[PDB]
Amino acid sequence: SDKICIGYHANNSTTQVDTLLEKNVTVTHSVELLENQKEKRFCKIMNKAPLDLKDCTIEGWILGNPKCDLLLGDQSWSYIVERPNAQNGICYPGVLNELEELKAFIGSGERVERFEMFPKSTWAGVDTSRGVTNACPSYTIDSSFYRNLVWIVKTDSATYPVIKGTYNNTGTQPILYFWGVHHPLDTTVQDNLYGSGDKYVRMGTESMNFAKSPEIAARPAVNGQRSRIDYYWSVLRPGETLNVESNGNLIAPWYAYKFVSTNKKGAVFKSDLPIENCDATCQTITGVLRTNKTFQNVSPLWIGECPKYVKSESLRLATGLRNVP
Amino acid sequence: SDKICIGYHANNSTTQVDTLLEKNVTVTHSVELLENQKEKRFCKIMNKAPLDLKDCTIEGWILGNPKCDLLLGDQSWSYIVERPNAQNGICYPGVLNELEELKAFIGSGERVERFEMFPKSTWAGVDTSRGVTNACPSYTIDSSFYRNLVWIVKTDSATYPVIKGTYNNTGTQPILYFWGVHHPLDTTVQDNLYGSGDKYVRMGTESMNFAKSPEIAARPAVNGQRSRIDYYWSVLRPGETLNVESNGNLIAPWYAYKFVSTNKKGAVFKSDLPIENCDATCQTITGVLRTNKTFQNVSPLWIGECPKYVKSESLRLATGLRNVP
Amino acid sequence: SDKICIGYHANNSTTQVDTLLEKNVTVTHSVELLENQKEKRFCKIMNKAPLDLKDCTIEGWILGNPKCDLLLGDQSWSYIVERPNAQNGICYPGVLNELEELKAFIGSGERVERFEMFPKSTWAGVDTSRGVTNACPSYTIDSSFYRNLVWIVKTDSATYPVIKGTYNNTGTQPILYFWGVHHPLDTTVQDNLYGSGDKYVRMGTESMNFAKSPEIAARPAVNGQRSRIDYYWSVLRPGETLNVESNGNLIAPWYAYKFVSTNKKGAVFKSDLPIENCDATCQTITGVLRTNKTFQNVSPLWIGECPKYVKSESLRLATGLRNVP
Amino acid sequence: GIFGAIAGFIEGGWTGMIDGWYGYHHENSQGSGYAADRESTQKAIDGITNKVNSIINKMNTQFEAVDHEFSNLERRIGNLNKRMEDGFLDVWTYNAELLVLLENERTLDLHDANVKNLYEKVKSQLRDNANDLGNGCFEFWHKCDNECMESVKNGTYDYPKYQKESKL
Amino acid sequence: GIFGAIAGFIEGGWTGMIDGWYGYHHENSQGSGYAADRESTQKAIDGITNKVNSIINKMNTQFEAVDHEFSNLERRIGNLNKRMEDGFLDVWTYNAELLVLLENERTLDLHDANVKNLYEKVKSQLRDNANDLGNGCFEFWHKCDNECMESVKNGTYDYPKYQKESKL
Amino acid sequence: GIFGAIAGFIEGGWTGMIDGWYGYHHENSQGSGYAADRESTQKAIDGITNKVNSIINKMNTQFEAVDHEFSNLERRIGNLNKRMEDGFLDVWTYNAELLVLLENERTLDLHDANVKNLYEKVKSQLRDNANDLGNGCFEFWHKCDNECMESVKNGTYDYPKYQKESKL
Ligand SMILES: *C1O[C@H](CO)[C@@H](O)[C@H](O)[C@H]1NC(C)=O
Ligand SMILES: *[C@@H]1O[C@H](CO)[C@@H](O)[C@H](O)[C@H]1NC(C)=O
Ligand SMILES: *[C@@H]1O[C@H](CO)[C@@H](O)[C@H](O)[C@H]1NC(C)=O
Ligand SMILES: *[C@@H]1O[C@H](CO)[C@@H](O)[C@H](O)[C@H]1NC(C)=O
Ligand SMILES: *[C@@H]1O[C@H](CO)[C@@H](O)[C@H](O)[C@H]1NC(C)=O
Ligand SMILES: *[C@@H]1O[C@H](CO)[C@@H](O)[C@H](O)[C@H]1NC(C)=O
Ligand SMILES: *[C@@H]1O[C@H](CO)[C@@H](O)[C@H](O)[C@H]1NC(C)=O
Ligand SMILES: *[C@H]1O[C@H](CO)[C@@H](O)[C@H](O)[C@H]1NC(C)=O
Ligand SMILES: *[C@H]1O[C@H](CO)[C@@H](O)[C@H](O)[C@H]1NC(C)=O
Repeated sequence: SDKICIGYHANNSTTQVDTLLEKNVTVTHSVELLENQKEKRFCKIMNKAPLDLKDCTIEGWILGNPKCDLLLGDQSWSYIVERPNAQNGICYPGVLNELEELKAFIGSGERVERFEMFPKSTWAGVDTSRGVTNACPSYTIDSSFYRNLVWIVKTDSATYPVIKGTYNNTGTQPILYFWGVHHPLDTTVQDNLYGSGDKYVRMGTESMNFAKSPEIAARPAVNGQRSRIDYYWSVLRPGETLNVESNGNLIAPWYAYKFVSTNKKGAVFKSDLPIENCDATCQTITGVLRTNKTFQNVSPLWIGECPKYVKSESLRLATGLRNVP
Repeated sequence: SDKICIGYHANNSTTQVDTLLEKNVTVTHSVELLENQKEKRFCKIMNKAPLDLKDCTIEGWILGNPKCDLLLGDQSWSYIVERPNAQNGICYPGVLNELEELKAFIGSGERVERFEMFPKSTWAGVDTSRGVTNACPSYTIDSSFYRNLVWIVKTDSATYPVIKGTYNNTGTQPILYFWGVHHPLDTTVQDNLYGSGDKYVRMGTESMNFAKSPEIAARPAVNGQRSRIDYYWSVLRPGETLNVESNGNLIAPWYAYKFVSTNKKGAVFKSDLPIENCDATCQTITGVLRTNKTFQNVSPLWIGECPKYVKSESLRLATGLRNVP
Repeated sequence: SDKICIGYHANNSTTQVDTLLEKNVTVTHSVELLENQKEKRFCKIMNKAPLDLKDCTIEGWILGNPKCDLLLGDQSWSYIVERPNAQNGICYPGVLNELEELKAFIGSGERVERFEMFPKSTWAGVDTSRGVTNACPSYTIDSSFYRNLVWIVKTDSATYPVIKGTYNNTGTQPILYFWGVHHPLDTTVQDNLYGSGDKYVRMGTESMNFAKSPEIAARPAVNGQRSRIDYYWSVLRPGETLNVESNGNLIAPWYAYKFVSTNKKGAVFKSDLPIENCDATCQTITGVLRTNKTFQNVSPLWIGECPKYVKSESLRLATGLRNVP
Repeated sequence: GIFGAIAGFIEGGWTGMIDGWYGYHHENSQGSGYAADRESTQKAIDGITNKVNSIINKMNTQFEAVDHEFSNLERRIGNLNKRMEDGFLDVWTYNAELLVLLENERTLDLHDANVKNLYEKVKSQLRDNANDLGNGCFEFWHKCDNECMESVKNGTYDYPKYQKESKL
Repeated sequence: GIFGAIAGFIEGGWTGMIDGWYGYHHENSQGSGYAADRESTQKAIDGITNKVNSIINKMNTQFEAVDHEFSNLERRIGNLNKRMEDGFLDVWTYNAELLVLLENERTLDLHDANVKNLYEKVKSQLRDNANDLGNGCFEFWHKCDNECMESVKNGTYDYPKYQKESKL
Repeated sequence: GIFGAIAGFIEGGWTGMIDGWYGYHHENSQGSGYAADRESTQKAIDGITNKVNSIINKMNTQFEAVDHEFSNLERRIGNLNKRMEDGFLDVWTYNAELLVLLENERTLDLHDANVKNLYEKVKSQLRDNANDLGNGCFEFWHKCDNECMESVKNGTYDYPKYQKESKL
């Protein structure tokens, strides 16, 4: 007898999906929506390389720790990579005030131009040429200091007079800059470095004012030092002017950075992964994703255009039908 | 031959919906769930009118900038409207401490009663009648000062003695009040205004204490002034008392506000839209919505009872069938 | 005539569910996913009992308010219960700095060992044996002081010299400790207690510095006192050393706590509910849940393994079919 | 269309049937016209209405953005607030948009099903006393007056009464 | 009910059938009774069980609110925390409530489909050897002993063997 | 499988039919083979494609976790950030996982429905000129050449033309 039948496709597929009613249903066609593979490295993004801080922390880099000279100068970066065991940060003991906001501000940038903001001649009648310490060696000298600051002391034969500096930001870019206040371990050291009298550091802008005095005390030794420096940072906006005024204890700004804020998202990755010469469009903290997929279970932290992060092992969508061969 | 058929409704609808399987399906009936229309104005809410700050910022209003006198006194509001180009805020340069928390506190309120907290006679043996400056003009006088503060200076023939004031909040309402500390540009101005000696401003309550001294320095000129004031605010709770004590540099509280905190969510809208005489139940930053719909794509910022905000252009739900005429 | 029919199960169920198309559909079988029952008590968790602060607040407990002696010493807890009307906290008026972060730090712990960090003999040439006040009674004596602090004053016959103390944390556990700075109401009281001269309290660690001076002023009376203490806390990490240095106004650390941080979530429950002798795996702020269900509408605040919190009255899932008997 | 009827082995709808969503077109010697099946129409109206109202009811909450300010030393909390607000916005946009796409698909299937079930109830009454034709229409092998038509619609047809005439 | 069988052209269920969800009522000369179709019943049990367990499994996480305090200078972060917590709460409440409504709808359809498919499997075997009746029952035009009943249920009926008692 | 066809009163699929998802196996005196129904295959491809793209499109946003640090005095906002990030992660994980389970269930039903609807289209043309058999196959009671086969597939069969031979 002549015959006609109605039916449906089957094939050699062993690929399975799950449904609300049933697990492990083999289907003829399907599409995986989740990426789970990564190249365990750091690559360029928008073909701009990341900045590798190597053996420096963000603090050491930006303050100019003498052991961070290979980073010294202008930098452009698609993101920043900080190594978890980096040893060179703050060499002369103390606190960098509002550190977390500093880290966030820098991570929102893409470029810095280093420049001399207050030349040493700014400060009249004081010594700008010692201000060097064994807490803060270079690779070439045992006793040195941050390259972006000047530790001013009195000359041998005179008092520390009132000193003044000013800087007018006539450019179109905000300026990231630093200063400090030295806090000696005792009165003897205070008097050796700055002479007697009530000392003050005052800084001022159209929109910020700062005032501090030394706080003398012997604290536990760190890198040989029982004294401290309180470090500070601020942002001199375009069109603003900064006035500095002190009669003692000033760790003065010297070099600062013209700072360009990205209109992307910026990132600081804390990771030991290697940087290589490769391009990428999607870079997570744990590696690059090369994928057109819409989900990924590699990492929630990334820059570039990445798939959405989820905890799933697999997100496989059936397109064809139940495979019954 | 006699015939009976089964079929379904069709009509003249050209309205479409999307489904998972198909886009642009014309259907016989449907309902739109999203509102995309607004009246571009500000209206009353719970029958209370909004407060229009006009040419003043919140700072100018609440400190009593002399150019903000049309706002002076008692106010009741359902929400506050601050104009983006408002020019009158802090006239004598300096920082209003914890400004963002102040803005948030005021936005949670619905009424203020202005009242004299410390009459000028509170402060013995000083001059309460200059304390006027060209940084801070009226519309009619070129040299004036905030209407809720008193800039106290020493009398010509005497030192500035210790002055004291006290205010006991015997009411049922918290009191919002302000003070300042003047920071002269140099020692000469300090000595002209307050005379010699270590000066202090101390303020105290059952639950807060404040202590500050002047920080003398020449900062960049703003409205003609290289000196600064640090402005402060606090809230004197019912049953609390405030003690003021100073021997110099006090910008004293004068008038303050009995403050009533609202029953629901408050708002401060930064907008150029006009206020009109109309009632509403849903007021967004960009206009009133008069709607029964459940979603809206007009704005995420509102007060009153509004539909949920989403980014969609349309959320049209099919009720009828595919239209096949 | 012989007959065969197709049909379906019915039964005596009166249990209903809702669907998108229809409310109140009686179905043959169903399962309720939401728990709405709780035992209104506090129980042990991971077989560790909670710590009941009874008539003390966290402040009173951890500073050692003399009326909180029944809590004095070592404590282990699965969570903390603070009673809403607890009366014994800070007895001598003033502010405990960073109070909220202190509360959060303590809530992340499970055990404390109280120990003597600075014996009174640490402080040479001063009186460590008054420093007692009527603001701060014991149950036994009308005039006393916090059990973890020492209010040092000068001896009658001498000036208050520089005093120094040091403590090296050689253990494996962080140490939670407290200090204060006394702020007298006037110069007379300053001079009676500490003698003349510029006084300071300095504290220092490898990673923190503190410096403060007294701020003299008469503030409104609280527990009889117009003076204040500023109370402070910090955490001495393993391997860190603390140096204390003062010539006046120090409320010195005396006893402190070796602190063990939980690696679960910790909790501080503010509640009047009774603690009983029962175990539990899921303890909410308003009671224990004993349940295998996946949702609950009892409370969003809990410790242990609890179902997800939702606002629903019921979440009943149909398993069987429409019941038509 | 999933049940196979709407657009369709029943290709095309009826603008002439204005009194409901599903029903019947008849033609006989006494005339012709459209009549809605009111029981299955109303039941579908109630279902769809309930669906619309349940969606509305369950979407009856709002996340509320705030316009608090943040200083230049509060970049981290300011950004946390921004990400959180955009977070909930993207969640609710997704939930609304997808729900609509999914419900629209299912609502069309439901209408398709209801048409199909009408078709099958008629088919089951008429048997070989009418020829199917496979487009939703049934040509009677006998003569079907108006209360014979009304008979089919009300679910009381009486196959035997016309079985003879239909054989011939 | 969407497939049209449960409540229903099969108006009414059977309290007498206690051993499963779907099945058969037979009556013949040798007696009568209710017998569940075990294969389709068990298959549905597995499906529904798996559904229930998948929902439970996918809802097996919790958002955790915290009891932290905020000072009077932290009104903004306190309110941020409040809005965030209420935010997730409203998201999870919606997800749970809507999932239940949607799954309930579909679960009832599933049961409806399974009944319908039993009906159609029988209809396809019996043809004109039985009269439908359109309420789920089939009156045989011949005599159907117990082995003949079992035959219908297990999907082996032998139309020709009775085709011609059914003639008459 | 819900519509009852796939695995199945049509027990088993065809590896031999390689040119589409649904269709026909014929056998006659002039040979035998498989041919896909292109129109229903394509329509399903467009549907499934559109579904896949809509899901991708609606999931085309990302919540972005941030690298920011918090000091030892910022335990509360640090923890707020952690709970918020994990919050959205758990919401999106749930949405993705459940959507896939639900769409996979419905996609298999869709395919089942399309097979069923082919079957019913053929059944409606052939009548008693072919014997069903109830497994998707139709044994013709007459002789069906290749253009008779093409005829069935393209929806043009001519019942009367073979009513003859089907007689015997
Ligand atoms: C399906 O089950 C198999 C065991 O039969 C298991 O190994 C596999 O991981 C499951 N598939 C998926 C997608 O989870
Ligand atoms: C499955 O089928 C395709 C073509 O139909 C073939 O090319 C492929 O190699 C097959 N896969 C396996 C594992 O044999
Ligand atoms: C900074 O420079 C510009 C022009 O060079 C000038 O208008 C402005 O007054 C300057 N400001 C100060 C404080 O010197
Ligand atoms: C569409 O139909 C309505 C009645 O159903 C009628 O009132 C209206 O005029 C029609 N629209 C057009 C454009 O003719
Ligand atoms: C209903 O039947 C169950 C058995 O399924 C029986 O245990 C129960 O007692 C009965 N309840 C009522 C109210 O009839
Ligand atoms: C703390 O103790 C260790 C030995 O346990 C010692 O090596 C170290 O020097 C001590 N720190 C100070 C500041 O003395
Ligand atoms: C404030 O006044 C109330 C009532 O008049 C009184 O009991 C309280 O002592 C007052 N407090 C102070 C510090 O004056
Ligand atoms: C559907 O497509 C039309 C063009 O046919 C387009 O203009 C319209 O915006 C789309 N409608 C919706 C609701 O997305
Ligand atoms: C269904 O309606 C009943 C009235 O019979 C009512 O008591 C109840 O609120 C509803 N069911 C549920 C589960 O809420």
